[PDB]
Amino acid sequence: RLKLLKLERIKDYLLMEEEFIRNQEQMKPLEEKQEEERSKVDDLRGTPMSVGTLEEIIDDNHAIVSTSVGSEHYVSILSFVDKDLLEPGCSVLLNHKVHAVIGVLMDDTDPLVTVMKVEKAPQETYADIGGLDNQIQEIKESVELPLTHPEYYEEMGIKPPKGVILYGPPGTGKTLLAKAVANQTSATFLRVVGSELIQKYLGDGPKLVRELFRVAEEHAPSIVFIDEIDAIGTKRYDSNSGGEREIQRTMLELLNQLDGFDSRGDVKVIMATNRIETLDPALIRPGRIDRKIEFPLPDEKTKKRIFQIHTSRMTLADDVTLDDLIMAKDDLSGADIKAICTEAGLMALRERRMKVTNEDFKKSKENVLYK
Amino acid sequence: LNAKVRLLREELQLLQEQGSYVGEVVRAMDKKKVLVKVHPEGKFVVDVDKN
Ligand SMILES: Nc1ncnc2c1ncn2[C@@H]1O[C@H](COP(=O)(O)OP(=O)(O)O)[C@@H](O)[C@H]1O
Ligand SMILES: [Mg+2]
Repeated sequence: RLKLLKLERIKDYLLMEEEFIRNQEQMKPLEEKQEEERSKVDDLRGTPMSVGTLEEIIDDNHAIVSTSVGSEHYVSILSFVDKDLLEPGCSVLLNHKVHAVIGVLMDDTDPLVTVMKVEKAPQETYADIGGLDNQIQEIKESVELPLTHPEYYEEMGIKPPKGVILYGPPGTGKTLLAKAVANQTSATFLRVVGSELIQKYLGDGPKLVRELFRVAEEHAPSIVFIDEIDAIGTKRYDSNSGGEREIQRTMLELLNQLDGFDSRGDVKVIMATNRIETLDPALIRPGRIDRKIEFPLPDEKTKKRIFQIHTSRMTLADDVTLDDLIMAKDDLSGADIKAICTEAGLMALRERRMKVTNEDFKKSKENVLYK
Repeated sequence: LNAKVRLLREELQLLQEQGSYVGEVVRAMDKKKVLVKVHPEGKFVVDVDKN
């Protein structure tokens, strides 16, 4: 029935508009002359030396416009304006004589977006993610199909999970999975790290946090990748030393942004943590964050897969066998495997033989092992 | 020489006209208008002539 409604009215649109508008176009005149008349009349409306800054808007036809000299002057707007683009703080155009609001133009914003959004589609995709099928499917359930198929949730009733934590040892492809989600999803992923929000002075950290959240909401319904936060806050302590008190304030602002009084758009939060037991018990509150995911060290088969995917762009030798590296039943993250591959390649390059060797990979193993 | 001296007389005569401001172009758009900064005072748009 709903399909019938939409189809019926849609055909109505096509017929109405196309036929009548094409009749008028066949009798094209009475349109171009009026358009040129109107454009020249707008030009006649003073366009000398002109600019304006919008401090605020009183109501329709009336607003306050300030100039670089502080020419705060209140003026009655000219309806010729585009209207509805008059956000406070917008750069308005003002007649030289009457300071009439006739145009607005910014076409330039803070490059925070261009700084915190770099390589939106990194070289790593889910093909580059060797293994972790369960985690991949769960994160997709949490993030993508809510966005790529906003039909199932809508028809069944619930809204999707908001915050998703990925917790595990230091290096298990957390940033890799974030990058792959960014690349596969059309939304404007946002990279964020925990070592920059710790600002020098009070209020700076929460201010940039709120600005980051607002940017995420505005520019795109996308993901925000909050990396390590345990260096932030670590629950709400007795709140004695000023720095930690301020950082606790920063987490509380984060908590309000994660789920506050007003509302929240279609922006999903993805946390990445080395350790989770120490995080604020309240922050992970099930209402806010759900689908905490183990990202453990790869097993032997996952290690095989990771070596293979890393080395796909690595012409291994016939003698080079990638099983002596799976031999080691110790801590070898995906980053560790990448380091092993890179070290083997670099050592082969140093010893001048174009083709890597099993001994080179062995030495890479010993020299990549830390403990 | 006559041209030199005529030039001088006119130069005196019509130097009463005011000069011009130096502005930094910031952006351009349709021939009708182009943006420019007029130091020290703020940034504006100007209706360019037929140059
Ligand atoms: N399926 C996978 N699981 C874990 N790590 C992987 C996988 N595929 C590749 N990697 C490697 O893991 C590294 C990224 O790990 P990372 O996300 O930085 O861990 P952490 O964020 O915990 O430090 C990359 O160098 C990548 O080559
Ligand atoms: Mg990572």
